Amino acid sequence: GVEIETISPGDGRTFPKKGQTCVVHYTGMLQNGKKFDSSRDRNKPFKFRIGKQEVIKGFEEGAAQMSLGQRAKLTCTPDVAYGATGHPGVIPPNATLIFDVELLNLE
Amino acid sequence: NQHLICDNLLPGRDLLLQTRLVNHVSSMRPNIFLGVSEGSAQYKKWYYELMVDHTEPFVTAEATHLRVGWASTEGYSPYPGGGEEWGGNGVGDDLFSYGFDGLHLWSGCIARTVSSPNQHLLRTDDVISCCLDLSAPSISFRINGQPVQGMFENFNIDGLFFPVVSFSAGIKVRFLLGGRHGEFKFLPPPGYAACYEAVLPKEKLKVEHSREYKQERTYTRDLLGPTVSLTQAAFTPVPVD
Amino acid sequence: QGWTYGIQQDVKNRRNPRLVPYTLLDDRTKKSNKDSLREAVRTLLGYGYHLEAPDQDHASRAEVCSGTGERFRIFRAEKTYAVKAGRWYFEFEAVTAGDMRVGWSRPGDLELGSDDRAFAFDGFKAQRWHQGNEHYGRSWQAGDVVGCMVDMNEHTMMFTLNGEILLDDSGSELAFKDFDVGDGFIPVCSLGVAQVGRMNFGKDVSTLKYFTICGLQEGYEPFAVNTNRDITMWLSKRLPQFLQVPSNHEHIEVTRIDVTQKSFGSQNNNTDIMFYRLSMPIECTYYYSVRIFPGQEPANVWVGWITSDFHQYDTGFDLDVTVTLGDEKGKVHESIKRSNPGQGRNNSNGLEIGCVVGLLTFIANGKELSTYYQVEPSTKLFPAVFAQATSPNVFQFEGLFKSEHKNPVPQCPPRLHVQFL
Amino acid sequence: LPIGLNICAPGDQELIALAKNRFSLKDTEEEVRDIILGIANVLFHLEQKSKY
Repeated sequence: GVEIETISPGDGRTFPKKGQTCVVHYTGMLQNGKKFDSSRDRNKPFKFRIGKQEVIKGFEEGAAQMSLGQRAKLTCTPDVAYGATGHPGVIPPNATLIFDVELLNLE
Repeated sequence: NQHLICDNLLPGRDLLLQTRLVNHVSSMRPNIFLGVSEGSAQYKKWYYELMVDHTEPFVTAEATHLRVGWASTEGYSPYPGGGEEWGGNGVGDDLFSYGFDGLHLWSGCIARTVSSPNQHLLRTDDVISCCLDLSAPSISFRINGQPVQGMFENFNIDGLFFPVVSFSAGIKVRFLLGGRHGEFKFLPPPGYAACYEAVLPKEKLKVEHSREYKQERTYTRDLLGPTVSLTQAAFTPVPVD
Repeated sequence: QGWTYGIQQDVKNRRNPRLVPYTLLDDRTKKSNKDSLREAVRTLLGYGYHLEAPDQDHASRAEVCSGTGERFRIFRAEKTYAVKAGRWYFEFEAVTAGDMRVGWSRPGDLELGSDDRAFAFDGFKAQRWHQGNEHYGRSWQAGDVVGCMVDMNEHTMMFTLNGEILLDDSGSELAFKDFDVGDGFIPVCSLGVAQVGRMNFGKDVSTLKYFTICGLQEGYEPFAVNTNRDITMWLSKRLPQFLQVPSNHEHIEVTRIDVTQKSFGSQNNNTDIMFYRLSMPIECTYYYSVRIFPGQEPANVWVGWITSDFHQYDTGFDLDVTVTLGDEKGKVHESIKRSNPGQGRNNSNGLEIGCVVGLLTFIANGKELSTYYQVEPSTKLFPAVFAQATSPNVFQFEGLFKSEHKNPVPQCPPRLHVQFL
Repeated sequence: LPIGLNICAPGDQELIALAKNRFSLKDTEEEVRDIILGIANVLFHLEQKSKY
């Protein structure tokens, strides 16, 4: 599942709720360290609410398992991610994933 | 037919091709040489500390770098660029290595969990201690005096290694060795030694930047030629017998 | 004993600077005893002692002197910055002397003038260097511009030492002469260890020391007179890596032919060691070989499955990563991944087999020798094994093993794909 | 100094204007070289011009 790990936590208390735009500045990765996504270079923080089924459930479960100001090292799996189909042209079949997540705010 | 074939060439993806630009870092060390030959040993238990202020990406990417876990120079050299381990031309690069950065040991991009409560990076105002263990490798560090267990075995110490520190930009820290220059907030524990004991004559010890080929030269371009180490003959001091 | 040197406890304190010998110390820690020793041995001259020193020409026994060639960093400039016409000139200071020679290279470990791709002359010996040895000019020391220069049209290579145009035994300005341009000529600087240089191509005519004397009026140009940029340099490096296909070695050949086969091998006495890295990782129990001639150890080989990292090509043999988990106790745990032979043959005795499924058994000639590890997170590999021999037919090279490198399934017959080199 | 340059250049220039080429110079230099080949006045002219 979302075998969460922390990097530099903050309060450990301000967990997210329903209808809360988690303002993330994540930096995704792949196994064997081959990068596949980012947000630090765009300078465009992500924004997504809980329960709206916008994102794969890995990010949602990682945010629910996370407090504010909490840099982290998430670890999803093919079960929650694109699976044996795989996102075409980027993700191959049956790929584990890594994310240097960092939540900042909620609106 | 073009859109058919365009959407058909892409999802192969073993054809598709990868690049990853990397932060430019550089190592550092003091003027001490390890030089521990077996037969006339001096001190197989050393200790020094490091103190830090800031590790912020003020205008940078946050993918920064700070390690002190010793690397095999039988496996590594002081070069500015290269290596199939995503570069990161600093400490813990070579696969026969590790690296302490608060939370983990990334043994050539192999994350190995370190046993310590209150896991966090080398944040502002957090001390980092070092020790020595050779005959059965369990090489110890500590952060603010707390148990950093699960230390590392089978890193190649067949002989010796080299003392190091690595850093990326946006960094401001201070060595701690001894005298005025070491205000040891965590003393040497039993069977250790504040590592300023080999302060040899003819020079006050200082930093060296890991035998750099050329610093930021400005007057002209100085081909600062081959100085392999303190001794072209070997890497060892001379107990006369 | 451990007098104040017990590393574990140090029961008794007051370690001192004297524990390291008098090589570290000096007469300040020896004036009390050495004066008594010198008075004693002066009275022993009173006895009539006779002893000349061993390391002198009189008692000729000093025969432990010899050169040490290593890390001859041949500094350079970019090939793209080459020149094939016009007059050029560039200065070069020097902090020391030694085996240290400069001049002009050609795009092509072997030091300057050993072959027909560089022109240069030394200061340790004051002699030209192009495919041999030849006396010329004069030596130098610290604080000595060399100021090499060429006229590419008519081939007037000269070296101006602080205005001094250096001449040969015949007393002629032109040291080198009658060279074909071809692929131009680029600057170059060789430096043995414990030698230092500092160059100034054309970056500032003010920074140029002695150019108005013999460089300005002759129509001779700096290198970086027009370049509004950091002209670049590079050097012969330390580590070995993979870029090129030789096909032109001492005597080693490459081909392919059917189980597979190739054609290879030398005759020169390969006391030293070699390198290899196949270009293509091919893919279409899993028995497939890689044969090498010197079998039943003409020279004792050392087979080891190994990753990318190396640093050595010498006789440093039998000098080669483990998880050890703590639980806030220090007692290790979960140590299953740890440390992440000497026989093969072809002709005399055998061959060298590959195997695959994770699961691996690299052993030669079908005989159990207790392979230990099965550690692989991921290691991209083309074959590279390196050793000595007595030089009989010195090398060779031969689903199956061609199955765990790419996406298709294990299948035996590998098909025709136009690159196999 | 340019004054010294003109001082040393004028005498050598008057020398070279007469010592450019002569058959008598050739025979006399040959006899002198066989006794003791013309002197290198062009070399000294170039050595002076390199300074001037």
